[PDB]
Amino acid sequence: QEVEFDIPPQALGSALQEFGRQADIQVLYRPEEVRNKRSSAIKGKLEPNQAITELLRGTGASVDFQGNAITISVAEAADSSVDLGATMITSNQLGTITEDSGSYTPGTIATATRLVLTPRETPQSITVVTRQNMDDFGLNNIDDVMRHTPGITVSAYDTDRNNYYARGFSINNFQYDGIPSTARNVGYSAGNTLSDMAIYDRVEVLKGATGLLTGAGSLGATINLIRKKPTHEFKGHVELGAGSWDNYRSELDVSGPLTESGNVRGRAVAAYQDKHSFMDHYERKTSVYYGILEFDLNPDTMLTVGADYQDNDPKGSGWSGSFPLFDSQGNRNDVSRSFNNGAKWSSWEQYTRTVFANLEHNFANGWVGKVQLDHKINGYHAPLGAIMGDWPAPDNSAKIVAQKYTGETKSNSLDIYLTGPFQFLGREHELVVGTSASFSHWEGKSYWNLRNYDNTTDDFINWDGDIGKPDWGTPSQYIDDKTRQLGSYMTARFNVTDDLNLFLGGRVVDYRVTGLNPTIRESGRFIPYVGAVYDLNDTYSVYASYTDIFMPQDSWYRDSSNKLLEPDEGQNYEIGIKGEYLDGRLNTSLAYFEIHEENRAEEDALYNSKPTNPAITYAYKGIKAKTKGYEAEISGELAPGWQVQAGYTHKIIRDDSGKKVSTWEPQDQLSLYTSYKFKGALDKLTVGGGARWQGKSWQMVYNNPRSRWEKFSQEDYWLVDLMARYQITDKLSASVNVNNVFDKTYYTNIGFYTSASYGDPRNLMFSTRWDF
Ligand SMILES: CCCCCCCCOCCOCCOCCOCCOCCO
Ligand SMILES: CCCCCCCCOCCOCCOCCOCCOCCO
Repeated sequence: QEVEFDIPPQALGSALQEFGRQADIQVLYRPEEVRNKRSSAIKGKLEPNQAITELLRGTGASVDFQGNAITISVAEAADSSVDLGATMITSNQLGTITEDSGSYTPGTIATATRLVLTPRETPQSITVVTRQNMDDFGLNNIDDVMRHTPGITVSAYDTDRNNYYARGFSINNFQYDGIPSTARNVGYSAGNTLSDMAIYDRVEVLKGATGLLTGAGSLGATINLIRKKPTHEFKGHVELGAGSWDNYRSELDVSGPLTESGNVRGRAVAAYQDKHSFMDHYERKTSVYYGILEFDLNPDTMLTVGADYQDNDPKGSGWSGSFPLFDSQGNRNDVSRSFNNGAKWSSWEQYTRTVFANLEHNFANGWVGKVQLDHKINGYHAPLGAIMGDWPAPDNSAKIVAQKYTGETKSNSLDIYLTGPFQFLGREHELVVGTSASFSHWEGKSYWNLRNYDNTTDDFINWDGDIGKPDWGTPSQYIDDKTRQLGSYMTARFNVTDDLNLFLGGRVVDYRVTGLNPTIRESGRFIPYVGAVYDLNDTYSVYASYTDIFMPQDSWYRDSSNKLLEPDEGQNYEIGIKGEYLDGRLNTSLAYFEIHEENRAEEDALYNSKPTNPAITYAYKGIKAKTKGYEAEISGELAPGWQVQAGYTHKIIRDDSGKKVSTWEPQDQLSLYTSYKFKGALDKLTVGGGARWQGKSWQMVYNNPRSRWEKFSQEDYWLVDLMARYQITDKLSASVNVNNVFDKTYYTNIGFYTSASYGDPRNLMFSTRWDF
């Protein structure tokens, strides 16, 4: 619809930039094509397609509308073959917003290198869950999203923490608007598993080995959450949802200009959810607030300030799994899916809040620079009590474990980087040079010396949670950790021929963790980055990349000699093909990949059998593991009304013993989520559904009473999802989501501290949504 423009004539670059800004649209263009040109003045209330063609009046340029992107070109009569990946400067550094695109596929993406590239142009496996996907399938938090992310497998530690694997690894890398958080363990990372989606445009997952922009981190993948932003036109909605197990949700989201001119814009979102659950006596209130304001200091310098807040507050949290595998005498337990071994009062409450500011400046080169300041808090308040151990015993009694952990981490970050194009051998390339600093400080109390507590319960079979709460006594531990990461990085993207793009870059890292443990230093470690992308057709590209990453070990991972293991390292080797269709409206990928880990922390069993250095009591051993696997995906428009996202991933990871490892992640998985928007008589109705399939998965757990190892198997199963929406009104729609249609019962955890969690049973969600 119509928009208030005011773009004075200037360097074509500047105007395209200024237009992008004023229209809330991504504007892509070629540096060399707009260099010795200027725009015609646009002024007043207009529609963007009118506005842009008017701005380009006399420049010899054509416009290509693509969703929330417009890509600007200046055709020649000459042309001798097309440079599909030509260096393109871009108006929004985070990428193309997906909100409103109507699509399940992303537009452009800055996750891999900090350069704005399309999935076809990025030589790494990159999956994105778009704003519409989140809406259509009711994905209200990061857990929901990960469960619909192809190639991810979500598993339960306990009712209030999940594990996300990719490619053989627990994912432990989270970003916001491209800034890494600190997640060395559950100290620094309270709430990461639980972020509400009310404040996000999309989530982007870069599978592989992501050292280049994460710095120090886990192998497997990075998860990158992109915040919602303000708009120059007014808009918002209010949403109310009601689902199984007294699950209630409400949401308000407002955005728009805040001054007659347009130079200060804001966006505000509040979301409140309160849900009981299929698990007995578990409940959880979650509260979220967010505000961002933009200010234009001048047409080419913008300042952004913002804050967000989320509180996750449960009753009946478990500590490990939902129930124990074996009873006292060694038999497997059969329990209702409702069973929950948390105490009534037991709670693993987790909170997060951020204050952040940035400054973005267009330089005249079409170079642009950016300074991000972040202050992040991750806090936890955790009085846990859960039935634990080989129980029941024969007379139906059991025993509780109770411990209390409270704490906060405070983090501060500075990220500064510069991005721009440049001529080299008569061709146009681009570069990102950046540097970053973070300091975080974890601070906690632990309680475990309980005073005069009777931790037996007289009834396993009807466990209700209804046990007393212990006197926590005085703190048993003070935690005081300081981590400090400093990084510098540079990537260059050369356009070597009309169809070869070479990527060369690296990050140099310095990592100090200081505290109550022996200091852990790592200094001037080089993380390399090499990538190539060869065009074959208008449609398909091949690509390879060698990417790297390391995480210095936790301080208790020491060895025979009580020396800290070297940093857990991994390279990912990838070759693949990517295809692109309907002018970027649909993408496909088929990738082959291999990760080589080294210094993987493993037990050291022969030492452990009988420790012989009084120094260390439980040594480890830094071994080598490999992932070998392949992956296929598709996202976007199959036909006009029809969207999909779907993937297939095969994996096996083995360590030096030769044995398989991560054997709880299935070797094979498939995802397919789709919706269809009818046309004509039924054009107000979208229908969708999805299906999630995986193969055999198992664990070795030790049955302690019978003194033997047992394999535990989850046989391959399907989960099926269904979805309907109706736009009753220009401004009001209603929606139904049914999940786990065939009420499959399966396990989300078998083996974690000898326990088991169940997957969600069939559940529905009804919601309405009201757009002002
Ligand atoms: C150090 C703290 C930083 C605070 C940052 C939080 C900012 C919160 O901003 C709240 C403002 O939100 C703006 C919502 O936009 C809607 C305004 O619409 C104008 C009303 O429309 C009437 C006529 O158009
Ligand atoms: C063990 C659980 C089994 C549950 C199975 C349920 C299967 C039936 O699902 C379909 C439900 O259809 C109900 C129709 O309701 C229509 C949605 O209306 C939304 C209300 O809009 C609000 C207006 O302000």
